Amino acid sequence: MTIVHRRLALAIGDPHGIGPEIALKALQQLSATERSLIKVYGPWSALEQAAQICQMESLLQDLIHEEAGSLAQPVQCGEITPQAGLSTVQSATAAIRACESGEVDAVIACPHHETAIHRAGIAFSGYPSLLANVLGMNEDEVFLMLVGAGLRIVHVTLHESVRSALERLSPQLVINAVDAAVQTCTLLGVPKPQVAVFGINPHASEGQLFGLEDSQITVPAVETLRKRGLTVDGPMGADMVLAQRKHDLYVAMLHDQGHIPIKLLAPNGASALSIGGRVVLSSVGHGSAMDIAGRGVADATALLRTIALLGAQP
Amino acid sequence: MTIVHRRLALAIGDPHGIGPEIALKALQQLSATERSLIKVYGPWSALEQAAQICQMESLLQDLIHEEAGSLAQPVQCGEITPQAGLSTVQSATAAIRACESGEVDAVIACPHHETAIHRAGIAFSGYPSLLANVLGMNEDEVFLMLVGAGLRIVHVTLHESVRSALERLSPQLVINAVDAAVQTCTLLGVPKPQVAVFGINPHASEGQLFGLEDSQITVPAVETLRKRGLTVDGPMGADMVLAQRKHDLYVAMLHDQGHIPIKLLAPNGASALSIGGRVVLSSVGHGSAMDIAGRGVADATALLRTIALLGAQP
Ligand SMILES: [Mg+2]
Ligand SMILES: [Mg+2]
Ligand SMILES: [Zn+2]
Ligand SMILES: [Zn+2]
Repeated sequence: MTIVHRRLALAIGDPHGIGPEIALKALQQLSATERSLIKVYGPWSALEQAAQICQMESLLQDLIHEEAGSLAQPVQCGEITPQAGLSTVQSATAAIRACESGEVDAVIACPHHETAIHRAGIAFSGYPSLLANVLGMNEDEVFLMLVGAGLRIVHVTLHESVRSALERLSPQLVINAVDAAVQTCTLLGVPKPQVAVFGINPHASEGQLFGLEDSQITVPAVETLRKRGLTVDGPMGADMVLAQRKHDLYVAMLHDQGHIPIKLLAPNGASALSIGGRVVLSSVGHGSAMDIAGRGVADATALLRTIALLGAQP
Repeated sequence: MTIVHRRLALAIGDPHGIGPEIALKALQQLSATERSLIKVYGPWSALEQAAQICQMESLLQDLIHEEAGSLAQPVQCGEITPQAGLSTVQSATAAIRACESGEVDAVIACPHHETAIHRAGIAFSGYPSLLANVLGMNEDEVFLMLVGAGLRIVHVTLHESVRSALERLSPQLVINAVDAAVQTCTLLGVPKPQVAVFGINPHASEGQLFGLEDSQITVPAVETLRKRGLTVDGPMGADMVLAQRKHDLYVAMLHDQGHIPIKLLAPNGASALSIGGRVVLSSVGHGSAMDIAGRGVADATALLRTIALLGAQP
């Protein structure tokens, strides 16, 4: 019934795509008390346009809003323009900053269009990087947690070569990913999670038979994490421990270790959470759908599912 | 309901464990015609013991058998003894040799006890090594293919550290794994399979953005394999390609890339195939269960499932 139990920022994404419309459709479905917890970031001109189209002008007067990503000309639904790409980033940047300052507790970003952003002369390799940028952090102090089909898997390393990942793996890096993910677990509604840590090597090195990495890295980190009062198993072979399915958080050492389970078990309904400082940012799982922008075809299911996940009750 | 469509060798494993028992229980379940296609390798003294226990002396006279791993003293159920470890290897070695010479078309090995084998002074790091040894092959020509829930995944590297795996990965090594696995696919009943190759790095390096390894190793190997008239896709991100579920054989670069999907989708029903030369050897998916040996309560389902897989029709 009630799916929003905390303050959230909602950036409307590309103002020429379906973002604005699906924002309105989602808010419409919430209670009045729930809407008052969602602050919207984006050009008012685009919410106005979407509202006239969907016939939801009734809803704007009940809407908490902050102008961001203002445009210099009227909205053009369906069109890829540099100005809409700038709007996209400006709005998401405004939402993130509201989270960094503590006005809200998490952020959702409606769909962006990669080309739009690029044609504005702005570098963009996904939400993990953007968040790193806006917060003043190295990209490897922001972690990606995938959530899908009961699995939550945080990744200690992400988009780099296996060798490069192995060379950067330290006890401290593992610890950071876990504390970041555990804090994120509180938000998702699991205050005291059971955590499993993957081995770097097959069979978590099987003592030291298959390498020293786990002795040096995952084993020390698990002991440090227990001393701080965390319920932690491992390191264990990622295959073996994942299969048992008795943990609320798995910790993956390498991209593929976490990405394979999630995409196999949840090809259609997974969330990608970028975590950094206090900020948890999740997309919706779909594109901006330029061809149907303004045409009343896109429903807000995926956004509502993201809101529900980030807005869970303690 | 006929599951055996070719000649097989069945090595009964540790004669003190549940191997002999589960051999008898599985053969019992077959037709008379089917039993005549399964040649049994092991000490007769242990099949005698198991038959009295399971009340299947009726079955022995209709059994194709070759003495191998004879004992010098009576069988002792439940006991870990060096002589039982030697028996184990001798009998599996006898079955493999029947496959190399072409008396049979594949081998199944009932459970071994690793300690027993070790106490006999015999080096043993799993079936891949044994088979390399007996056949006169380098250990890096012998590959493990996991089969479970429709997925067939051969591994280019296996039980070693990630670094060590990356350091030996070459175009030629990938090629060998594929040709070994393709030949094995014929046996399993997929004569001309569609092959997908995993990337070494996330997103198969995304060109060269996440490392050089894929451009040096998987990309050249896929081209060499196509020119020889094989239907091969990739390299692709293991997550992405696995998710499409439109290939008869996946090629994993690293242990975990293949072991995670299999143990997630099939925590019981996974078979492990050691491939070398023309010889395909599969374990049963469980240990020798010394605690229950002689008690007559061991389930032959896993063995029957292995027989069905290796005895497939086409
Ligand atoms: Mg493993
Ligand atoms: Mg490359
Ligand atoms: Zn990725
Ligand atoms: Zn293994």
